[PDB]
Amino acid sequence: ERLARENHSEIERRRRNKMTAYITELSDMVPTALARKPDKLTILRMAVSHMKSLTDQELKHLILEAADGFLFIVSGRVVYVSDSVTPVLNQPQSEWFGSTLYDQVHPDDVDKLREQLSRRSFICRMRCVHCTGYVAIGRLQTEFISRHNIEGIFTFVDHRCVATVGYQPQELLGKNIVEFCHPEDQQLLRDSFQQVVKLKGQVLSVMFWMRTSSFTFQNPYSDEIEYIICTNTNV
Amino acid sequence: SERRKEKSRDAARSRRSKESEVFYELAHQLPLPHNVSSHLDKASVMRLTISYLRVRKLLDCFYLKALDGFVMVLTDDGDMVYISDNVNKYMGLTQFELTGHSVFDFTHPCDHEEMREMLTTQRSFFLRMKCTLTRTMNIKSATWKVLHCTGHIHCLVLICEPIPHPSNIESKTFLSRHSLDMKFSYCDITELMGYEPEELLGRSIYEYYHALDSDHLTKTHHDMFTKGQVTTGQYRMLAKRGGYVWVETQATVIYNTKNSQPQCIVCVNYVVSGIIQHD
DNA sequence: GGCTGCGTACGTGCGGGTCGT
DNA sequence: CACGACCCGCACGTACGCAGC
Repeated sequence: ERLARENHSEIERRRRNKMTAYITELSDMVPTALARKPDKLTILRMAVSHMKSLTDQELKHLILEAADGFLFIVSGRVVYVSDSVTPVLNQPQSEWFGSTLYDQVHPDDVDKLREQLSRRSFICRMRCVHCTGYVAIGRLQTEFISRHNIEGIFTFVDHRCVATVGYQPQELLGKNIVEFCHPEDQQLLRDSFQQVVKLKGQVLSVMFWMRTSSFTFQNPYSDEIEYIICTNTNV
Repeated sequence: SERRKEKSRDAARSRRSKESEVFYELAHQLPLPHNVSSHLDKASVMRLTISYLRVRKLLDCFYLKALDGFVMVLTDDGDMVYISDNVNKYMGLTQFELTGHSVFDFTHPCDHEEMREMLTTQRSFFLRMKCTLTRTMNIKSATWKVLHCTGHIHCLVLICEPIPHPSNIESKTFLSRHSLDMKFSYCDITELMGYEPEELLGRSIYEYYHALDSDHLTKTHHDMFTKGQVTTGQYRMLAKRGGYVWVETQATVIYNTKNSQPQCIVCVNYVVSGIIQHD
């Protein structure tokens, strides 16, 4: 019984005080700036007096500044487009106006748009894009990597390696990196890979002279390794 | 003392009279169709008045239509001071329920910090509202829902789209199914890519990923596990003989309804680009 | 110190609401 | 479609503190 009573007092306190915080927020939100803090009644009178001073296009603006996209009413012949298409893909009413949209998609991405015209949503490519509708709208989203094995054997590379040192992936893909190491410090990289496996998910920079920041990657859920990421670059 | 008491009672009565007066009168002054205006709480009146005030201060039907999801407007404090009408189709809640008070009040805890750091110019992030829709229902019997948000600031403005839960699915796109650590289980593929479900099946999808993106993919995967669903960026995924292809994916988590237990994974994988660089 | 208007609080009984079973 | 179960907005009365013919 007492419980319900003091919980009543507490909760009503919170409600009152939140109505007073609403009252202050509203008090400063409205223009009548005054010397200092009128009573709540007068504050309200001024609120409604102000509020007597009285939409879709603002919403349009909002969407534009929220997506960086545009609108288009189509058939594949188009019949209308948003002007805001210009700060997006340029080409305003040039390859649009009344043109078929097909003459604006990537020449390869036409039959997918064909298979999607028997709600409606899809993703398309356009001349320099996610799009939804029923008419629709469209909006927009020296060093090289190397993936290895637990014992150093490669798995993946980045092509600009050929710019860095001058080699081609396939004559490295599958081979071993310790086979590429100058006999001097073949052990060093070995030690390095003796460490990254133990250094759970943390970097390790070694000097083969080519720097490289090798570190292990464990499967995010099961947190067990399957490869070592080693960005190597020259110096 | 009793005269001051009776006159205190009566004068205070006058006070409350003009109070309720100015409240329902402020309700009449709203943009709301009176069918709902004077019908609601005065504290609510405070909320939405404040909101619409800072709304019209901070500034055909074609547009909002084709959109998916709804409109969200915040300030530095987080008073979500605008919500588009279309909200009803999602969440289950209505605009008027939630137009101009806290955003953390309706987003799952253990998620607010994202909001925090994202009130610190282009922003793409996933949020955790509370759907009450399954038709509309009541709160606390309602549950957590996810929303991909793309937006910019000025006083923040956001587009919040919903995801396609494979409990309600639906030549460009192919589906896939995997374990938790992502070893395949069920697939469709060759046409656009190369390999076969027979050839792959049990293989870490991180292997057939590009290293340049696998960072973003692991970030959106930690998302996946920590959150509910996801819609990634644009994968540069490998082919059997070819180089990379621009790929998009809307994946989901399968919770075995038997005590909602993390069981399986399913990805709805879109494809964008053709196989670049054959040799 | 008297007594007043005057205003903002805290406490609470009561009508109308909604959830569980 | 009920009934007490409760939770809640909104009255309501009364309290404490400011000012001042």
